[PDB]
Amino acid sequence: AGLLKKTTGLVGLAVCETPHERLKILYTKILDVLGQIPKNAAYRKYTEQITNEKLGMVKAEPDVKKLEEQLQGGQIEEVILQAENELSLARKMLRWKPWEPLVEEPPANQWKWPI
Amino acid sequence: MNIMLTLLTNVTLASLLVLIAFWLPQLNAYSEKTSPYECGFDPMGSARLPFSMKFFLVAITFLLFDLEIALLLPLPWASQTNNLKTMLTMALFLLILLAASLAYEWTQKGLEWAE
Amino acid sequence: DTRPTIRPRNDVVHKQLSAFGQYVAEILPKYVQQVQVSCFNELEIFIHPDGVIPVLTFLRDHTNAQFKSLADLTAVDVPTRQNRFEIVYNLLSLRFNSQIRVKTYTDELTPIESSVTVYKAANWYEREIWDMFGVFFANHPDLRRILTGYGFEGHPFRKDFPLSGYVELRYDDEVKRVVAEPVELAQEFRKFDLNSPWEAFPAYRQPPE
Amino acid sequence: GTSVKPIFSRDMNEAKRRVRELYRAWYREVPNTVHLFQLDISVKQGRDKVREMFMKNAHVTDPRVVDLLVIKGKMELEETINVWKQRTHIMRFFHETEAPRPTDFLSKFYVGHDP
Amino acid sequence: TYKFVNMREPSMDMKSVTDRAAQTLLWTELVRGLGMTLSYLFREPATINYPFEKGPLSPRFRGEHALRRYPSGEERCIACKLCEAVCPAQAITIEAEPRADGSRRTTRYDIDMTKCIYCGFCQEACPVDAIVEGPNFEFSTETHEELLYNKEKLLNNGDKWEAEIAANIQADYLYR
Amino acid sequence: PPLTLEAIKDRVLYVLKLYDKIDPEKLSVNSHFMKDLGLDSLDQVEIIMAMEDEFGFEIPDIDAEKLMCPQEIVDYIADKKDVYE
Amino acid sequence: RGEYVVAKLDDLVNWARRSSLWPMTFGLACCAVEMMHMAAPRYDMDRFGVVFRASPRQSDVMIVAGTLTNKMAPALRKVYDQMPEPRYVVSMGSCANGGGYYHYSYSVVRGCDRIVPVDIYVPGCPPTAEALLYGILQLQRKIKREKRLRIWYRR
Ligand code: SF4
Ligand code: SF4
Ligand code: SF4
Repeated sequence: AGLLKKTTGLVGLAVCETPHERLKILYTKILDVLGQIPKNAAYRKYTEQITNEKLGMVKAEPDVKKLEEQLQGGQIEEVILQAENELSLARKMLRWKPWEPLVEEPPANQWKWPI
Repeated sequence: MNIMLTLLTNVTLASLLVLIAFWLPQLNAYSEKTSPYECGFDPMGSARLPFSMKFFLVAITFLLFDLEIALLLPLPWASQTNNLKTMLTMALFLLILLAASLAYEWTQKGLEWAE
Repeated sequence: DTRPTIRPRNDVVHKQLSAFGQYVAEILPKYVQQVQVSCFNELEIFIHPDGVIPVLTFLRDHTNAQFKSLADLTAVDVPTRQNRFEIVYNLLSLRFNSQIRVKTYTDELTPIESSVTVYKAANWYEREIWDMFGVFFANHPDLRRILTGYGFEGHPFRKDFPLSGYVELRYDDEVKRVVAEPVELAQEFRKFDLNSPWEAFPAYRQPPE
Repeated sequence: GTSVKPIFSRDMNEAKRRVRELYRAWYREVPNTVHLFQLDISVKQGRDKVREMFMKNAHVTDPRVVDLLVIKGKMELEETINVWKQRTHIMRFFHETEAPRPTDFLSKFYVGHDP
Repeated sequence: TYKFVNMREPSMDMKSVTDRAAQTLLWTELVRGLGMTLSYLFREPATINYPFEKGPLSPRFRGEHALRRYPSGEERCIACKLCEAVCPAQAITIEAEPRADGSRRTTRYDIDMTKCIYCGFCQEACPVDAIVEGPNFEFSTETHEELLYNKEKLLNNGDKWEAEIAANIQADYLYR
Repeated sequence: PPLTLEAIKDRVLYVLKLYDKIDPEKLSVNSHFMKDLGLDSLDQVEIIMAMEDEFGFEIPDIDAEKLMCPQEIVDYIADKKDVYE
Repeated sequence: RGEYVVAKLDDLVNWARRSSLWPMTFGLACCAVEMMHMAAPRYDMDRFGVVFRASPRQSDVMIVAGTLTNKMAPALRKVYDQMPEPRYVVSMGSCANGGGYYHYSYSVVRGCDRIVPVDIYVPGCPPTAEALLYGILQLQRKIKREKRLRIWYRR
């Protein structure tokens, strides 16, 4: 499945010796939080599409290096790092919740910048 | 005689150089030329409040270690004895405790400078 | 080539940017008012001021955006609008090799949620915006003047603030201290009205009112 | 149109409240500020200059505006407390070097075309 | 294409550790630093004996300004104010008026040499090569007012550095 | 020694004496600064400061708002510093 | 003669002054970079006796190199007032002379003159490191023509 890399190169990004399960558990938590999102939101369908590809993607390939190459996300440690961000984004997305229509149409000439 | 004449001449020479230092160059001074220097902008008020440094522990061990060097100073005349075995054992003994004190001082934070 | 002087134009980048512009527009219809891709392949997102934090957070954290570097945060002062200030965000995505522009609007008396939470780089950029223009930002940690001198009056970059300023400086010997006086220029700044009265670009001909 | 979200204060009452302790925070340290910066001026003319600056900003009748001067005065207090303004910046409030501009119409007519 | 600048792991064999230990105790990299300072001591200093040996310049050098005149003698400036219009720092002030003989020149052509940025934009804008930046750069003065050149001082410069400015533009006009 | 309401009375009217823009004649126990002695809100802040520094302890803003007369200062200091008599 | 004795003595002091100028670097803007090139071995400011020394208590001349911003203007005066005062000020570049490029700004004083008395003015933007060497050489000439003792003898 690939030898344990001595370092990730990036400072602070510690090497994850067990990255496969970490990706699987976080991705399941992604679809978990997306459950609290009603269907109508474009955020739900898009994020589910991204994660569902990724979830069936991490489980298929057992090797780390083929996973990193095919994921197109750099080192594996970045993938858990970004998947964590997607988790926090979806959680705080639930608060603001931008499915609602535009809060206020701007003034007539706020945009349109020839002076 | 000889030693005190040399001591006298040095302090008179130094004091004369001060006297010509503060009197030969005449002064055109004011209250802004006597202001304390703080790399330009106004000082916030300091230079006499408690300025606590960190090497106090090793500063005071120097005083302890300086007493060790006082104890082992008479070694040049100690070698001119008829019982060097006892002199050698005791001379190394003081060095051992001097090394031992440093080693134990080292192990328990000691030489490390407080943050 | 038939255009040795005209800068070449990329359509693939235009299509990719346009597709992403629609993507962000559908994701957060609550703040995204209008989106446009300029002729030289640059994307601008026009959000409502309340969406300053949510929109930036999405661009920073979404797996398909990953815009994780605030290049700069500036505003353009346009007095002719009701909200003269126009705060502009510039973000760069290292993973996807693209840059985005997020712009809001704000009048004189309105606080904007400081983006220090999302981008810690904004912290110092926020002080410049307040100092130069006067836009106050709520929840900012240490909002204070950054560039102008201590006890400075007004906001310089505002279009209604004169270029030479209102006050000059001088060492006054009577008080033995550098003092401030009303400005008195030895030579006034000769303003040059050099705008040709003939239309330049018919493409941007604003329709008559 | 007639309604816009506020800065800190919801009406004039709490806006006036935030002015009072700002004046409180400005009253107390004036003798301390005078001591800190070696002010030539005594304490007394320091206190009313704070009073006069607070007085000239009296016609304001908008909660959002009053918040802006309140926070702006807070920075001015902050700049003065942690020796960010020097003597020259403090003396800037006392317009000393400039001659008094007369207010009668006759004097203005005598000196220039100033309306 | 990237390269890892600092990813060297020292060897742990008995040879390498002793060399590092020998380097530590017997200061070697410090001696190598010392040994090379000695090398520069015996080298050739690059100092030029100012002012007997002035530095090397180029014909494009921008220094003190000057108004030149035609070989006939009449000035080149016809007061088109291009130099004043393009001056980034607005250091140029020009006032023109019909001369007695007809063809009219400036009555006031002042350059503020403490406001000038020496960008050379004036000499490019000039359609008659009237205002140029001469080769001189040693016109430092004791008083601020002496810097504020007017038409007379600039015209004097044109009649002083003409033997040099003529050659410089003679060598550089083809590039422009 | 203990503290009594008279003690508050004398020191309160003491500290109002030093106030420059006060009049010792019309100054009374019932004197209303807005009404009787003609001050402003910024003025009223000064006395309640002169109150707290001379009394020592700190009096917040919430009570400095509606407290207006030397009665109110003496009554309110009494409960804060436990003067029940 | 008394005048002759005061004449030689003045020359000795003036020689000791002009042969040792210790600038207190006020490196502000791009004018400072060119001044360091004067310290670079190409021109070797040190060789003229003039060597860079910090701590204005131990410096003779100020070399104002760069724009003088209104915010820092008190700092310029304070570091000027703290020099043991056989003292001179050299202004480098158009900005320090009279404002230069930023003469019309809201936060740049139109010349360092308004804060401190100014000796020889060095024009340029930036003045080349050779031009500054000429400026420092001009100050040495100015120090040479100082009649401090002669004036005292004729007071
Ligand atoms: S070189 Fe000087 S005078 Fe000529 S355009 Fe530039 S700033 Fe103006
Ligand atoms: S550009 Fe040349 S010709 Fe035109 S006004 Fe200037 S100096 Fe005269
Ligand atoms: S004069 Fe020119 S080089 Fe010198 S500080 Fe100003 S802009 Fe920079």
